[PDB]
Amino acid sequence: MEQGTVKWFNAEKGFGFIERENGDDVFVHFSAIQGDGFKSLDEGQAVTFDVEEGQRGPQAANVQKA
Repeated sequence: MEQGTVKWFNAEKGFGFIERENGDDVFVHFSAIQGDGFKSLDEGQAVTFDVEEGQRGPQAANVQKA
């Protein structure tokens, strides 16, 4: 059950940070978020994501709306 809260969204970058339970900001990508309607993450909103491996950080892929 991979739940996370949107910390802050780098709209001008096309990326964002979603907290893991230990505060570990997971790095989400524009092509990882389901940009249905709008391509942004509501800061403070809780969602789910399919976290993948990443050499330079946890890859927040396949973002599912809670």
